[PDB]
Amino acid sequence: MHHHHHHMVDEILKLKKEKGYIILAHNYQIPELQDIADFVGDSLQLARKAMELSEKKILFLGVDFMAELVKILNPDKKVIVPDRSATCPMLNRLTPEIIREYREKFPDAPVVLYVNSTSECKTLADVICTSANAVEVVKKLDSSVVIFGPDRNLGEYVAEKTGKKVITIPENGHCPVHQFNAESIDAVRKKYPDAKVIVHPECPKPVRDKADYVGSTGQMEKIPERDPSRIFVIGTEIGMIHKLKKKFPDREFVPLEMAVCVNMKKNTLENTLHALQTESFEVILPKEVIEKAKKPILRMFELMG
Ligand code: SF4
Ligand SMILES: [Cl-]
Ligand SMILES: [Cl-]
Ligand SMILES: [Cl-]
Ligand SMILES: [Mg+2]
Repeated sequence: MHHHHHHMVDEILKLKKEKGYIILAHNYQIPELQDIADFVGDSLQLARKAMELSEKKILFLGVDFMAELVKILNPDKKVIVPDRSATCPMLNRLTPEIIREYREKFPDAPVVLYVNSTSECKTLADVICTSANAVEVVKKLDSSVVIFGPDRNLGEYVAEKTGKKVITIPENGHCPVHQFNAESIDAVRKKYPDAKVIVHPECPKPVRDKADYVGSTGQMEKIPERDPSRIFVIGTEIGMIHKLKKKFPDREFVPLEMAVCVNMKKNTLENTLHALQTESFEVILPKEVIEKAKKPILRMFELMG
């Protein structure tokens, strides 16, 4: 790090301790922010941590739907984010109106919503899932047909793994960050014939099918615990490469392609420091949304164990 960044890092750590904040970050945050965070993980790990933490003030570094999930789980704690416009482009593509439309079209099918969804959409869900637990959650539902959204690729992954009929909504909700080309895997196979290829379930099927492993970022981080490969090629957002290299410094981690989530990068050292200085921006939800959205979130944990 450089002298000017060094100064903000020290101030952030001092303010965090002084004001009683715990700092939660997602795996795609920039390295300088992961390094000042108290806990870094994927959505399921952040959710589980949000139910276990004891601090009264939380600074969340990620995108809005995650921050609001943490707030829904802690309605009486203060949650702040540095930039409220950090979001996911899939959120705008699924709406309460579309969910009601498809409930009417397919009555007697549960609505399973990926965590990358608005909090208002969550109030209409039967259950929430992340990419790590989507297969298990859907498997434990009684119905052989489910409505799933917004991510079509994750829904199709779930249908392959469960054999259930997964009606995805909207027509083509997808993560642009994970739209790798399958040819990139062909190329690394020739360049690194002994490497293992790990990709995200948000990837298109041709990419998933040519990979050695498919999983959430939390699952990716545990693969080198059981796979001795010297080299791993990583098909997810670039911020996870830094996470992996820090945790397993004696392996090599090659990005499948350079892929950057511009929304995840909206959080900087500068606006994270200002957030602690001003205790803003607070994450505020209508009380009815918290009331109704907590039920499908709690159900997600109930269907895991
Ligand atoms: S990486 Fe993709 S799915 Fe994740 S927040 Fe960014 S755009 Fe959304
Ligand atoms: Cl059920
Ligand atoms: Cl669409
Ligand atoms: Cl290592
Ligand atoms: Mg303020």
